[PDB]
Amino acid sequence: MSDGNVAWILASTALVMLMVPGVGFFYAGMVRRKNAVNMIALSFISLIITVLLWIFYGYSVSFGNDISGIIGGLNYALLSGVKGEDLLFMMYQMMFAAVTIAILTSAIAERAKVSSFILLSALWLTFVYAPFAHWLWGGGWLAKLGALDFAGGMVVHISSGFAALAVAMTIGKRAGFEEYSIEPHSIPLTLIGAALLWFGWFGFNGGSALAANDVAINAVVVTNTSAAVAGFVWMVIGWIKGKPGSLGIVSGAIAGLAAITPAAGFVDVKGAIVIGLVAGIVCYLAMDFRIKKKIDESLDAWAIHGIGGLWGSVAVGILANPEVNGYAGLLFGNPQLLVSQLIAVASTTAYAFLVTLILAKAVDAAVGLRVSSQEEYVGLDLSQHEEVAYT
Amino acid sequence: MSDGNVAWILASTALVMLMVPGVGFFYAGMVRRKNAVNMIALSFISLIITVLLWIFYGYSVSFGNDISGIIGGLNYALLSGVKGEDLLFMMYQMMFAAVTIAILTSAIAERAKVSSFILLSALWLTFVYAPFAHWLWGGGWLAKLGALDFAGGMVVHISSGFAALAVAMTIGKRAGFEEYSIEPHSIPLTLIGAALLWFGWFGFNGGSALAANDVAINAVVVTNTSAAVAGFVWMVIGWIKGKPGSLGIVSGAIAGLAAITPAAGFVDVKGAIVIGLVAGIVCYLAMDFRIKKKIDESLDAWAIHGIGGLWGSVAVGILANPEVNGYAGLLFGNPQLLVSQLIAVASTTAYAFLVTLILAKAVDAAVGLRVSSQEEYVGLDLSQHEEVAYT
Amino acid sequence: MSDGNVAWILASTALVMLMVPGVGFFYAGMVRRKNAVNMIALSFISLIITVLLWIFYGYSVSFGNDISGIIGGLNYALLSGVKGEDLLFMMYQMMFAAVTIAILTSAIAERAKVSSFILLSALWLTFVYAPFAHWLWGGGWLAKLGALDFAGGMVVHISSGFAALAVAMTIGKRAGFEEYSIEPHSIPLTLIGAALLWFGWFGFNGGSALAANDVAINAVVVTNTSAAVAGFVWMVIGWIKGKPGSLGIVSGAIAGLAAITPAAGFVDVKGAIVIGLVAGIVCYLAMDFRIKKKIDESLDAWAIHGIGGLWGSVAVGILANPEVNGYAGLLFGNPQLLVSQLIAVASTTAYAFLVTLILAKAVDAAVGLRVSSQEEYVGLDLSQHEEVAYT
Repeated sequence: MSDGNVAWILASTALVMLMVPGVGFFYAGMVRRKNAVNMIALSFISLIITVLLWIFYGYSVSFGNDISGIIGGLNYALLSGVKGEDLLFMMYQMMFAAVTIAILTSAIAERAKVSSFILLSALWLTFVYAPFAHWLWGGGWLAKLGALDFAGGMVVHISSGFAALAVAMTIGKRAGFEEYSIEPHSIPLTLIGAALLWFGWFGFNGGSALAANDVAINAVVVTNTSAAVAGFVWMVIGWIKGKPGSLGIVSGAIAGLAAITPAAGFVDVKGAIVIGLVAGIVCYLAMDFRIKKKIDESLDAWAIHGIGGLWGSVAVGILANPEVNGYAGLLFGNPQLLVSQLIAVASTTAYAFLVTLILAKAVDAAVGLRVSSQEEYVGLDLSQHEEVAYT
Repeated sequence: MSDGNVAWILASTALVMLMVPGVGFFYAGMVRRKNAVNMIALSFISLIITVLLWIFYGYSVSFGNDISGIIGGLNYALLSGVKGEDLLFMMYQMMFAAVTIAILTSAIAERAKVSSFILLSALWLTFVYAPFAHWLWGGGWLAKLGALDFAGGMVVHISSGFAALAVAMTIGKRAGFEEYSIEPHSIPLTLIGAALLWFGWFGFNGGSALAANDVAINAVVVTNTSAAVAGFVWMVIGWIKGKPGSLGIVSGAIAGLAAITPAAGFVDVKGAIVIGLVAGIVCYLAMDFRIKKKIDESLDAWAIHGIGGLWGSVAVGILANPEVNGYAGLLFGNPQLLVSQLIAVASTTAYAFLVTLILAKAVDAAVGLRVSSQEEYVGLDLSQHEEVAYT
Repeated sequence: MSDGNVAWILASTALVMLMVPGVGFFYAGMVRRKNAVNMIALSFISLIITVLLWIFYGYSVSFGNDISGIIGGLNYALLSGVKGEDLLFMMYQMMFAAVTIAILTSAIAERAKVSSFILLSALWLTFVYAPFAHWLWGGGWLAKLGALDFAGGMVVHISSGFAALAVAMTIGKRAGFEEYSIEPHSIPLTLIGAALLWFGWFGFNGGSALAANDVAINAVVVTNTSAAVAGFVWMVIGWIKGKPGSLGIVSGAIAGLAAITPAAGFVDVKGAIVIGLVAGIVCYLAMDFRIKKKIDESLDAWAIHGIGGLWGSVAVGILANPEVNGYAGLLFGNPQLLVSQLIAVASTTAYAFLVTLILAKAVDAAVGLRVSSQEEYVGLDLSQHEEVAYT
């Protein structure tokens, strides 16, 4: 099977798995001390829950026999009939789902019942993630329309980003969100998370070529390029508005990483530079706007991943370079690829937001998403885990 | 030599090396602030000491010319006559030894002299680890009886687990262990360690196939499966007894990882599910029991690794699937494989505990294992390292 | 292109990238709480700035058309004409530059303007790093004289080490540096950085063979060997002078890693043992000496990397083993290789120090390197980033 290709994907799988707790640390540092354990714990639970549902039926529903082009069958339930390289693909994809669910916890920071999060996550993975993966990567209707998504601009970033906006609107603002600002309890912990996310993204984008080839190498080059450019943009914006906070710098880098994800294997370094530059700008504007609208989409999964994934996914249809990986976008003579991307971006953006809204409200009505006021006050570490982060 | 296979093992080696300080962080977060540096430092010392002894003679004593089937000769001392792929195997195995020694520090948490730990570790590596590795992986008597151990269920987990129980009983309870409970100074630091251990285990179990092949891929699938199931079990037990603490969740995942280690390359996903489920249950019962017996085996190396490695090693003889890697267990028609495992588990469990007990007491008599009461009071960071963790 | 070789280098690239924030954490734990974010932020900025300059022209100036043997042309600007494996080489080398710049931040700990650091870094990368890389690795004059540098003993360690000494002397001592000692705010954070640096060094030295072969395997064996020996030396020195602090242990390991870097692919285990042992000793003496001279080269980039890289680079000419990788040093009959190393070490050491001194003073005159006294007092987290590390 080419030991080298299996070697690279085995490693890329480990790298993406690390990104799950990586998201947890990234977010934990931005919430209050009394919620530090909860924020981290949520990412580990996201991993555990995803592994189980994925092998049980999540993998099958995503990449199984296509039915009407919107979802897969159950022929791969419990991995029945999944062997050889399919098992490695299954494993690799499993981690994309896990990271997606973790990114989503941004919207429930500091005020959700763990049990309700588990319920909603299982429903979301089933009715939003699996479908998306199938549409684009499982021979679904979007792939048929000619839409592309190299590493998850829509499957992972738009889905979690817009799903996060809907959840934030359903669960409500944290107490004191509008009156007083919430200070990050540990920026260093967040920076450790940021380091693990940049590192693991080598496997996220670089492993999506499913081989140690020229496409993987290109994906690694443009991924670092877009991250650097977008991170630089936020640094400049920071100086323009005051001082360059470290949170802004890494948030900018992640915007660049999310935007380049859908295009990593189709664009050149110059295209990567444009994607990162625009990503840095549009994502910053999105953050300021949701803040102005007073929406407590806490850790900006929407502004960074949602908007970052949206731009990047559209950018594919504009900048795809034929000399890089065969596909050509608008600027390279093919207006058709741009239309496929817009259809894909429009579909996934609307479904993610609207279906998540339905799922959130449903769970809220069935069991209640938010913790009591007193638990929010004492913190979820004590309330939901009976633990104290630091002594 | 197949660049792909060397690529995967070179990477798996780096991954296992990371697990050494990973254990240090995992444990450091569970002890008091005044002992944080000591707990971490012990894992780095474990690495440094292991590298030196291994190249000097540890590697040879483990995989050198067999003498009577219980130990290897000195033909590989100072790596004399070790080249090519043997050097990569030597390097990879070196890290398993290091992680094993680090896991063991669980038993001396907060009250051991660093010098004595170094002395005991060198003796243990020599008279317990090297022998075990040789018996099972160096063509020793256990391998001859037909016993199997894919990634270290006995060599690494039973050995450190039961060695930890003996050391805990020899060194004694921490001051105030029985009167008052010791609070973890930093659960987030422990969660960072847990993230690094799960990540590195991709190289631990996945690299034991010694190639980027279908066995490695299978090992990676079942390893994540068992971890998820056992982690889920502890989460449920947590809710049943109160709230799901994050420590319980990751401790459960590690139980699953330790239990699947001896079987990662021989069982299927369904077998992995049973191993993880039982691992979660038996390891939790073991923790409650050693606690009830008031044994201060501090960070539960015994309950998690000892008992987890024991079950998993026996499970190999029950669930090994011929279609996975040729070997068949009791449930697949071969009762012979189960008997080989029981003999191997019975031998390694008794030797680890009894020989470690002799070694611990010997070192205790020769130099004294435990620090003075005043040093235990002020903490080992100041007392043994003249350092203060946080300012 | 051999999927296995691309696999190993793709992974080695991710590993070296992780070392950049790794340096940040390593250093952050050693400075005061009020400067924790600044120290970490500097490493992320080092990464972002390096990625941009490298693709823009840094890569070309280092490995482009040679002009007079001292620098490369601009034929590779914006990666023009860089494809296939050259892109992977470009990516891999990019990270060496980033780590080098991060190591350098040792000299400006707690008192530099971020803007000035960015300016100086861009100038340094242009006039010191690019030249060095070209001289030794880009077919420059030093490579022509027969000088060798396997993974960066001179390109990365001597350059940052001596550049750090010059910068420290230009920017001046931190307030209270001579009167009172600065306590590390978080040794555990530093130990997390040390763990990431040891881990990533598998890709640093092991990936420099540019293939998953016997040279990579050898590099990995001797790299861990030298680290262990030098780390052991500092532990012993620690006990001789009091107690073995964890900072001393990991600082010793890093000295061993820096010293073995230039020789990783040319020496045997016995040579690695000598290099690590001497590295441990000479680097400790260098630290004590710069301290005695009251030079506030804060986090000892000079004593560890500068002196460690110098010894190691010279050691190559003494211990290179023909049976390992063809090259032979003085002890193996070839006095010629030693002379090439001394010329290379003498040139890079003098240029790094003198040119950096010119660059530092120039930037200081143009914009001012040091922050105001009040900003140094309140801390750079607030002053330069308007952030507070912990709440």
